Amino acid sequence: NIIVGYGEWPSYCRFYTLDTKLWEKSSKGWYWKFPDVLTETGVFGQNAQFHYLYRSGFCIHVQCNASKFHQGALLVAVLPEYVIGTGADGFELQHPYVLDAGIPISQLTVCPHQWINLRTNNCATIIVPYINALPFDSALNHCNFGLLVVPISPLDYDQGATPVIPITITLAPMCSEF
Amino acid sequence: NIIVGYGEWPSYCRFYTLDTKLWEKSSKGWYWKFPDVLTETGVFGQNAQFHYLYRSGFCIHVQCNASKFHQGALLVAVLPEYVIGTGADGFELQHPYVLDAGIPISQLTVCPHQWINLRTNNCATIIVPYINALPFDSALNHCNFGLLVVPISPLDYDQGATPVIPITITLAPMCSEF
Amino acid sequence: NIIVGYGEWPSYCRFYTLDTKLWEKSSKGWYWKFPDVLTETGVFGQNAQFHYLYRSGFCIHVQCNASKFHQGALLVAVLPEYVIGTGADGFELQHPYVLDAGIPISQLTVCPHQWINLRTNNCATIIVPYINALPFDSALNHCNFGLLVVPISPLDYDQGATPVIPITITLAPMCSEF
Amino acid sequence: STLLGQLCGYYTQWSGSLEVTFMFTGSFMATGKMLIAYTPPGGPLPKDRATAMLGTHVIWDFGLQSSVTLVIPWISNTTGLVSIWYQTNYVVPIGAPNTAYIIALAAAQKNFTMKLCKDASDILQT
Amino acid sequence: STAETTLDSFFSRAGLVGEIDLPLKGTTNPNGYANWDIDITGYAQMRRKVELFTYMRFDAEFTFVACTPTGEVVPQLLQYMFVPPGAPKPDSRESLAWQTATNPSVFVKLSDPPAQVSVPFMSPASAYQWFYDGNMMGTFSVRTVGTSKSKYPLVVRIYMRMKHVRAWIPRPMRNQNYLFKANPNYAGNSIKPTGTSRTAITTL
Repeated sequence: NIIVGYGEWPSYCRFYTLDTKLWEKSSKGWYWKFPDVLTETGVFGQNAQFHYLYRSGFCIHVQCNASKFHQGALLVAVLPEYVIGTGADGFELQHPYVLDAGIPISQLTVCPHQWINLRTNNCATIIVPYINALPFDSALNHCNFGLLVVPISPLDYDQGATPVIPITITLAPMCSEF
Repeated sequence: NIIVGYGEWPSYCRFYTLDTKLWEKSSKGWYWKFPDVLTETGVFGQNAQFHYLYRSGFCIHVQCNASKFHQGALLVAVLPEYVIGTGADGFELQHPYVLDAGIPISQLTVCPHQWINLRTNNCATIIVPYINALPFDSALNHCNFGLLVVPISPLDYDQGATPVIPITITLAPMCSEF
Repeated sequence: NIIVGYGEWPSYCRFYTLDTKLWEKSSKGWYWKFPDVLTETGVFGQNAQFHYLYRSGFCIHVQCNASKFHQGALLVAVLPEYVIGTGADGFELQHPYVLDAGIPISQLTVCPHQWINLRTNNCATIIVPYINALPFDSALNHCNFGLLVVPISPLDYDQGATPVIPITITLAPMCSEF
Repeated sequence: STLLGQLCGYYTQWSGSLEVTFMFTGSFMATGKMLIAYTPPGGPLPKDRATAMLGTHVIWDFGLQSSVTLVIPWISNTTGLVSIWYQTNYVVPIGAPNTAYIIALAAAQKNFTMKLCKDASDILQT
Repeated sequence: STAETTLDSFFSRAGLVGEIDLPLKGTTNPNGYANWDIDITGYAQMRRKVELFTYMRFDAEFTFVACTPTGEVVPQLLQYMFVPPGAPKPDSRESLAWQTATNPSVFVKLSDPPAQVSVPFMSPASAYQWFYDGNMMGTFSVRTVGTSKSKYPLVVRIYMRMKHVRAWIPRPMRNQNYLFKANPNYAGNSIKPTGTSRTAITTL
């Protein structure tokens, strides 16, 4: 289904398909930062570094295609001002239990989130409004939020099946202002 | 005054100020080619070489400031498909009598033209519609027309006065399509 | 144009043309004090020293005639209670930068002022009401305000032209009371 | 040197719009053109006149006008830049001076505000 | 009444453009065929007249007059095949292009009135242009019908008339001598005045 973050639609004051992540049997999780992930891509990327003040919402779709003989579960969530403690390809979580920042993953469902169960569905949509303490900020020095994709239940299959599952992320800016 | 080329306004199917030419006592004349002159300049320049089909009109202003003790006259004219016989800085006429193409300058007043007499005025405006045998063409391989500025009467002054007169050309695209 | 000091016309509770100042290439500025400048002149001068209480407004015209080949600019301003730190002919400023009183000249435009640009105009008119903390004062012991004429841009010309420019001040008392 | 700077030296924060006025004090027979450009915060100084033309700018003609004004958009608390370039050369007849001067005047608009008064001064009483 | 200065009247007469020789023996055309690309500048005076404008649009009308070099009339048959632009041209007498049904032909005799055909406007664009800062009409192939060589020498003369003339954007007329075809090049070392001269400005 489609969830709207904090029950607010983006307002005023195309599709971009990134590369594919390969979910494995020993994967830990990945994260992306916004709007850093879209700063070197296309007209949005040019406007981000060719202006001074930036303000935009977003719409994120996460999909994965797997057979009926695979199993596993993923948690997709959005965390504003995601500072990390101890590009368009993201990073890998070193200690997924503490979310790499000293906070538990079991309480990550307090943020706008969705579940992907391979036996039930294969899609997740999140709509994020603009969150800041100021009406405008800098697109090259401040990261508004981060996106997390963590496998809570490990991927499993039988020998002879495809050992990697593709996870594709496609996103579209909404109500962008420069 | 303002003249409209062939009595047609540009139709559908900002200001750019170039560098300054220095009119001297031995000058012969200069010419510019369109839209070659505006192909490496700004958003118009990017669109010209980043598209396939181009179609636009133009509005050209030519000005010169001189004292009340200077004299001379210039002829400003627009000639479509100006092929030369034997950038943004233009070229210099080698044989201004034959217009560098084997045709007399005395009959250049058959084209959209204006006169600049230093004792009478200092401005000339020409509006050029789109002229072609096809609705669209290529902006990087075909030059639609050329602009000529030729001193019919030589510049003269007395010793101690400024020996060079500035001629500035400012142009604005009209009804541009890509 | 004509400006009215502080937006107040003189109220109740002939022309006098002084000598001519010669503006030079090395002039610094001059000032006059009121009503000291008109105390030895005519019926006004007799009434000033033959009474006890005085109260009057003023209207000041400053003019200068120069050729079209001269250049320069003057600032004319009125400063109430103009005390000087370290007649009808005025004094000369020793340190025009500090207005001879320790205050910057760049902020003199906070007072009722006018500009004289030799290429634009040649006249300046200021109307001064009566300013005091008491309804009446003494005309021989208290100077109400002072008038300043300072060249911000130096006078320049070519050799063979007239090297001195005449500045004439004419003033007329308004709503005078004795 | 402006009263606005001295008065805002008594506070801590400010924001609003400004305006700058230029006055030409040459002779009546001099002509020429100037380019006045404004660069927003975060940008560098343009390398040449052509680069400055592609942006916020105005062309000033000595013969037509004696004064020009330039409204500077919002400022707060890097800062914007103002640069003046030669468009043409300085044209003058015979018998007139070869040099002139420009006077710049600056002020604030009606949306300017100041906050958090300080005292902050270095002029000694005696 | 001012009807002699219209463009139709300005371009209104059939002029000689092109001439083809089919000698009995020699080296001009060793075989019995020739190829002539259609052009309007075969007439000597046509170029300076047409180049007064930039764009032109018209139809054409061709007439073929054939005879012996002395002017005699002999019993011979000819072909006069037309090759539209974008199509291959004959290479020999035995070429298979002479019988391709999409190239129209006009079989005629010498002892006949001259043949006459019409050609439409054949340009992809909306008009011909004599100047291009950056015009194929077809081809006429002439041969003698038969598998053997003819017994007579022949000459063929082609006349062209232009119909339904339209023009745009006048230009100054040519001033100096031409040097090439479809080239505004001029001799830069010898430039001549537009007209004659006189001794002094005060004398008639």
